[PDB]
Amino acid sequence: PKVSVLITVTGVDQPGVTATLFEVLSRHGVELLNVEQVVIRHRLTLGVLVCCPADVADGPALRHDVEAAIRKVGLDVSIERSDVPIIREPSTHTIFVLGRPITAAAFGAVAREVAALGVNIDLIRGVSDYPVIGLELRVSVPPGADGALRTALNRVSSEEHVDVAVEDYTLERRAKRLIVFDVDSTLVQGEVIEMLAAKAGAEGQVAAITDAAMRGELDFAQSLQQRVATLAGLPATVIDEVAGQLELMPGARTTLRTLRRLGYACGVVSGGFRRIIEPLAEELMLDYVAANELEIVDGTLTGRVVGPIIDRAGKATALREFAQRAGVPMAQTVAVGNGANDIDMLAAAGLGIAFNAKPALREVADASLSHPYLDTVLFLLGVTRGEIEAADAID
Amino acid sequence: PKVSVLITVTGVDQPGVTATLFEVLSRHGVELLNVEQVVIRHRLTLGVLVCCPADVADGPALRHDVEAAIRKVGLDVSIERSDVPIIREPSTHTIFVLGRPITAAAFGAVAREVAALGVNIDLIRGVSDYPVIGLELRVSVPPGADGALRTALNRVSSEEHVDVAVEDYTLERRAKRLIVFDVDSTLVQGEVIEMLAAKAGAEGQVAAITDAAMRGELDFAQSLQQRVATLAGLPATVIDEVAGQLELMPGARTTLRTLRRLGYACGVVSGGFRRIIEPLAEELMLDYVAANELEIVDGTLTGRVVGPIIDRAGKATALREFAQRAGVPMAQTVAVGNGANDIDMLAAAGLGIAFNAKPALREVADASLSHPYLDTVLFLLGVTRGEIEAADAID
Ligand SMILES: [Mg+2]
Ligand SMILES: [Mg+2]
Repeated sequence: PKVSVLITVTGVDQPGVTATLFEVLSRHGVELLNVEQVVIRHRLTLGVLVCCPADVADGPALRHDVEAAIRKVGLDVSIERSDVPIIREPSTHTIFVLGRPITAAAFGAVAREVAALGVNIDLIRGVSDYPVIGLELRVSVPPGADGALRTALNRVSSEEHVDVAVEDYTLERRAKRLIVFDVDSTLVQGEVIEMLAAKAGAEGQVAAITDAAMRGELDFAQSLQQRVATLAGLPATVIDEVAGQLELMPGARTTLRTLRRLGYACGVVSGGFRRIIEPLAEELMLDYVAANELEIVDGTLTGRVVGPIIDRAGKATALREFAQRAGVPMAQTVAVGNGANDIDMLAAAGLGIAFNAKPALREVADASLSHPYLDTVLFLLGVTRGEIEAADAID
Repeated sequence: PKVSVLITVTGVDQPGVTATLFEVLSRHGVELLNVEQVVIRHRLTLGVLVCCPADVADGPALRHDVEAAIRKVGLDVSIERSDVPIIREPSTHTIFVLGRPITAAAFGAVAREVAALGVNIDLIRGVSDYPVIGLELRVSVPPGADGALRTALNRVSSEEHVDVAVEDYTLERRAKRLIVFDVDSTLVQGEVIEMLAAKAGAEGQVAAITDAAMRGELDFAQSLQQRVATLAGLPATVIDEVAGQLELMPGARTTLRTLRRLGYACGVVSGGFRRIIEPLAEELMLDYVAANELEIVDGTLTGRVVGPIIDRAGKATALREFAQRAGVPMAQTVAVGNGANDIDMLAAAGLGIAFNAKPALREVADASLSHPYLDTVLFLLGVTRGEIEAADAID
């Protein structure tokens, strides 16, 4: 076959259209170069790029056979000489838009910012209807423009009340294989240290300092010392008590379970306390835990921690350690956190996700999530709600 | 917003259409439930499912605003009350069709067999234009019909001279993370044992037995013994000589390199010889080697191997060992081989790929590849040629 022909079928979807076209094409010397077919809301598009004999293409028979067969059953067809890209290039990036709701104005603002920077939209699809509306756009970004893109979509995100994430869509960068979660107000509801403090009747003081520290207004280590000192004199039994009171973030189990299906190494990195966390890590079958450790004398807390202290730099160090042991390059790691002491860890990771985060963190994170559902992380990792439900139904 | 409306835009693709529609929708109380957009060969389809106030939907203004805006620039739009699936379900399987060429008759036969078994085609796209034409169909298979489907497509594949593979498209099953290759006539061109035999002037005898063994006509262990005996009296220097003569299969480096990008554990399992293979495994930075071992006395081959012998069952055992060490469940493993002694290994693996294989193997493999390009394996693993070239250009 010495000449290229492009055949494009559109119209209202009907069964048997696909088979019919290639059966027709088989009466002409047709060999296939590319086929693309989708149906959206009962609208068929079928594009077929072929090679056929010059003799066949320069004759009305191929045309008449195709036009007759397709028009008969009620669709439209176009036929033209090509001689035209065979296969489209991969998208460079993907954009996730999550919201509850996603207004038309929000999405319209995303599409406008995209167009402004010369970014072509290659595909749009929904990735979730629950617990949040989620939409994916795969895009092609002009080289060097993707900084400008992230800045623009960040402005759009704050103004229009949706989450917007722009991620690299290349082969390696999207083979993410390792994830770490902060514990307090990320994997687990609330702040453990405040739960401990309440037992000393110091919930007020400690909560104040915690929120100061999580906004980046206080050095993490000094804030840890001031807060843990509050616990001086509590019996160590308080540790088990609080451990048994802990509630997982909504969507946490689904998140971990789905990540296990995908072969992720999973771990936690916390400035909190190991005796409280390790019990839970075991229950969640995690692969790695880094945390601080309470000092205990004669079955009583002293109000100090045992060095060395996992601080902001310590969390990045822990992630790096974990990924080295697991044999996972940093570019294929994910970190999820909510607070300013997570800043270094999020920056070290391939993908840093700020989850219901203080401004300090959301300001430097690759992506931010604002809804109280930890499983929206999965959407950022290329999973759809449909795929989660299917896998869970298969059990 | 208390009522659902579906808006469907089709026609010749133009810039700014997407932004325009949602800007229009924003003048009505519209919140988004699902957006699907593709462009194929300059044909746009944009389907938008929304919720809006009952008051707005029961009035001509929304309609007129949308119809005017879209028809003006030269596309078509439909608007209708929904009240309709929000997000489509995931496909159950994916079908790969590879050929050189892929005739219209071949693909037509695939589409017909698919339709016959009540299988719906959800998507078609090209995955490669080189070294082979490759097409992907994502499908939804009626429960219990996928055995019948594989049988039908196997008949089609032999008759029409294309490779056809049907794979499960679920979340876990497609997070493949570990792969093993047979060496001889899979990763490496030709048969090492025949190269060794030629040094003894026994290439003829050994080749005969090798091809008998690879077709499953001979017990592998006895055939190994008869063939290695042929080497009795060769100096062990022959091992290095043959090791330096080895040529990788076309596409081997691309295959391994791409699998490394994706975070695969990679290994080889062979009935061949460790002193010949380990040198190469090191060069290819593989994670695991299992092989047999030549007996050497006083720097001379004795013509025997040192037990235990990696036989047909041994290869499955090796794969299982490798996956256990790597922490990879069998369902997420891949095995590639060409011969009958690979039968147990292919059956144990999540995905068993027969590569230019003897009938005995191709008969029980999940998928078969008939072209002399090892990188066509990558297509079966969900990678496109475009993505390989992009990653390689990024270096
Ligand atoms: Mg926290
Ligand atoms: Mg072999």
